[PDB]
Amino acid sequence: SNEDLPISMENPYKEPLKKCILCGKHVDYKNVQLLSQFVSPFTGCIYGRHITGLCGKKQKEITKAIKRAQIMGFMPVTYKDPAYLKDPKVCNIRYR
Amino acid sequence: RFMEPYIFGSRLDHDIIDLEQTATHLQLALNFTAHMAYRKGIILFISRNRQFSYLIENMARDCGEYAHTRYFRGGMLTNARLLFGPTVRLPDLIIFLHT
Amino acid sequence: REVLQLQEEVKNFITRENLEARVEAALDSRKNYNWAITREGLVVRPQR
Amino acid sequence: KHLKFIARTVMVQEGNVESAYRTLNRILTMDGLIEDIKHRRYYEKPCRRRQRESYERCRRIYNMEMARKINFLMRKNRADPWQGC
Amino acid sequence: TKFSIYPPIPGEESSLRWAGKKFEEIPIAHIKASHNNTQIQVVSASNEPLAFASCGTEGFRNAKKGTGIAAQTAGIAAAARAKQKGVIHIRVVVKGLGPGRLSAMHGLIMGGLEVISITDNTPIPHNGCRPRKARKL
Amino acid sequence: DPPPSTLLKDYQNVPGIEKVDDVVKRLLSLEMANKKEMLKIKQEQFMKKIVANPEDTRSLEARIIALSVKIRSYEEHLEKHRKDKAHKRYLLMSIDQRKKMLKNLRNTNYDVFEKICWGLGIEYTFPP
Amino acid sequence: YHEDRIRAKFYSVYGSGQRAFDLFNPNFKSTCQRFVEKYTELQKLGETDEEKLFVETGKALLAEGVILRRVG
Amino acid sequence: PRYELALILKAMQRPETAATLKRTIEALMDRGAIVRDLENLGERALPYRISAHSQQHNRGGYFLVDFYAPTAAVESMVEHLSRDIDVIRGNIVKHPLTQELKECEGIVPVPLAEKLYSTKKR
RNA sequence: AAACUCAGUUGACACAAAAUAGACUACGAAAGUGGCUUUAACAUAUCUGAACACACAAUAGCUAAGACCCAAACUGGGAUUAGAUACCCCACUAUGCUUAGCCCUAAACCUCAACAGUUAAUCAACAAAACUGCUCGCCAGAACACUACGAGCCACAGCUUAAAACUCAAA
Ligand code: FES
Ligand SMILES: [K+]
Ligand SMILES: [Mg+2]
Ligand SMILES: [Mg+2]
Ligand SMILES: [Mg+2]
Ligand SMILES: [Mg+2]
Ligand SMILES: [Mg+2]
Ligand SMILES: [Mg+2]
Ligand SMILES: [Mg+2]
Ligand SMILES: [Mg+2]
Ligand SMILES: [Mg+2]
Ligand SMILES: [Mg+2]
Repeated sequence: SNEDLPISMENPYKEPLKKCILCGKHVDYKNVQLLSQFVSPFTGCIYGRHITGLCGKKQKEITKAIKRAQIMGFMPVTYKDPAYLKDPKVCNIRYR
Repeated sequence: RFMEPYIFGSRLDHDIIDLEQTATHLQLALNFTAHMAYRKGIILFISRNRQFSYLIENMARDCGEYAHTRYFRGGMLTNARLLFGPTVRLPDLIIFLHT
Repeated sequence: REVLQLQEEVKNFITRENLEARVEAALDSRKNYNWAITREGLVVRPQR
Repeated sequence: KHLKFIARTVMVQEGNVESAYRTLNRILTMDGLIEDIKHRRYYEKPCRRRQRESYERCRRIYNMEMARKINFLMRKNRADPWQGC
Repeated sequence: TKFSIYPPIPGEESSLRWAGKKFEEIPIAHIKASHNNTQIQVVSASNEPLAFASCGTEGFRNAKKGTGIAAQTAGIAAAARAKQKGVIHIRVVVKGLGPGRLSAMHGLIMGGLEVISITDNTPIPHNGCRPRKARKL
Repeated sequence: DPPPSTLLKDYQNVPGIEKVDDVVKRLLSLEMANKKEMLKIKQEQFMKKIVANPEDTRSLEARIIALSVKIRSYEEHLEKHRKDKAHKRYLLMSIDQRKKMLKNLRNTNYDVFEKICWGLGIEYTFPP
Repeated sequence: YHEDRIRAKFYSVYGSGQRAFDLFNPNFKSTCQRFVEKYTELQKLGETDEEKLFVETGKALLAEGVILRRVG
Repeated sequence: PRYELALILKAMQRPETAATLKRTIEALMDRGAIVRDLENLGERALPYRISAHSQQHNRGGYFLVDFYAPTAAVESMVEHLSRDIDVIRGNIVKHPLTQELKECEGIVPVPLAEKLYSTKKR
């Protein structure tokens, strides 16, 4: 027919999905620093995915790792380990 | 949905109107309008698009036909015998620049 | 490939022959599993 | 069994004790501790808790949708460019 | 540098001092603000009681105990007793959400004692004993 | 039960697996694996013992053998966990499904059905 | 179209570019359009590899006087 | 299968720590485990005051013992770890390296549920 | 008001319960299941299929033996009332827990049976858009009646099945 007819193919201009910061990286209960990056500095509460900006899979993995570390004596439960307060602030929380 | 047959395709989530079908439809519409005007019919342009309103009115006034771009009161056509008069002549053709 | 890599790894396993040496070597050395993540997805390792 | 004066502790800045107290209260509110403290005064039955949680989720979703709709339609709120037509 | 709301870490090289003392040495002021009472106890860094006061001790009775004025009076009395024992700077830890939760602090400030850190230790069972059934009226 | 020293099904055909170190053999044995590998080994043994073509896994015979292995596992589990009602239901449903499959096989292929019943020890009984 | 993949690669490597789009002109040719034309003609010459075609097109445009500022 | 034992030992001198680690690994091997590695996460203050065997501890030595052991042995090992006086805490887990890092395409943008109600005007 | 002479800081300390995560919507046949670890483990790819059996079935409850934080029918006070009950306050029990059996009921509800298929010319109304094919179960005015009788059941003031007569022109 005519070469100008549009061809059937997938989107080449499509942008890649916004991968979460922990995507492709193993989350371990022994990594107390990474787990502490997602807990409240004052109360030790586990932040929600609307704050951490993580996917469901990584949020569940982080939650399970935090619970395991807390019950196994690797991570404080009622607060954040003070040595990890200087870590980068990946959470979307503003206390002041 | 009913505009699907006239759409050539979608280009980056933007619909494109098939100008091949548009050519035939516009030919038919222009021929019908010309035949109606030739028969001394009454042509009423209608478009509630304010941006073009003035222009459309001018066009009507320049072509010896009638325009209605302002608010369409309830019953200008179904109740024209009461709104205008029992002997009023309804338009023989209505052209929508905006549907 | 998996079984050959396992063969290679078994040489480093802890047995009753080298139990004391491996225990002492572990006692001397330290392993760090902590590392932070940035808002850009870049891993920040800690300093010893 | 934890160390004291680390959790829920705010240092006062130049003696503005009122400001420090308000900051600590805001922290507790943001972390939801106040909600838990007040809701644990009396036992909320599981059916009531589920109904309340479902209502809260529905209200949050509806409020977000309404806010998004208002923000999207706010662009139209400019001055009329076709006055008289 | 700049101010940090986070308390200085025990066993750390913190330059901050209060009357020549470290944060771990500053005496503590516990304020239990129950729904109908406010009990204030000052202790040393080594949990040595120095001053104790409460709305009942101040003479307020029944509902008068559950008032901010009573909590402020108890705070003033406790602060006076602590000042008579040499206390100047205190770390305030408060539990409960009673009406005097803040008011007592004000009284504890009006007595001349300086609050250097406000701490919350409200008992929050993650899930423990089942609380009483909701009141019906 | 197959011997604990038996290699995993995924490693029996690996060349040179008989020349490896004793610790390597132990790591790849059924002893250092969980019960699923033992079930797979039992299923493979039953298939080689009974069915004509062990390659075919979608045949009725392979399905009956796998379901019989699962029933054996469920019975072993319920020997210890007597109050596990979920696995009691699973065992009963698997037994009913195996009865249906045996009925179909007996209606279709009778010599093979007899071989299945003999090898797996199933005593087919008509329903009341 | 077939040129859509080339356009996507060009926008990924270089972005929009200094040359703005004059959409009013029906015969306007953007930098991406010139890159696509060069890619097509070079492929018609006989070269088939995508990476080789891309790099040769970039070098040819740079020789022609095109400011192909790579973003990465 | 592959099990990682996280072991918090009572803070003590090097000879005592070596003896306790050797005893623990010996018990693991007696139960049939094959010890792949022994890592020392080091001595540090516990996140909370863990009390073990009528003794409160604030600091302890964190160690890891990766091994391959039969399933039926694991429970027994836990029991042994419940009776070792020098062990503040001991937890055996399925080794994290065994779990596969399944690829996550990303946070897919799933919108709100559509067509939840009829099309009649309301 | 009653009653406790106990209260507060610190320390030790459960067979109870399982913040935040969870703004997640997953697992299971349903009931249900949201602390941690480990083991075992989540039937069948050809569908349907119980007044006709097998196995389950929240809470409440029964039987026996334990556990005791808290909660709590009941009860005992305190107020209150003319007096008494309920609500409020305090103390406390069965009970909620564990073990071993029973009981087999729920607005056991997504109030929308299982499976397969369709989006083509919409549909009483409302609800969760409208249907087709196929199968099982069930319904035939209201009320009598989650009843009587018969039968079955570890059930003994119970559950399941389930009528009739009289009456009404409605429900
Ligand atoms: S964004 Fe990839 S796992 Fe969440
Ligand atoms: K919990
Ligand atoms: Mg069926
Ligand atoms: Mg049924
Ligand atoms: Mg029941
Ligand atoms: Mg019971
Ligand atoms: Mg009680
Ligand atoms: Mg329900
Ligand atoms: Mg059915
Ligand atoms: Mg009933
Ligand atoms: Mg009855
Ligand atoms: Mg009867």
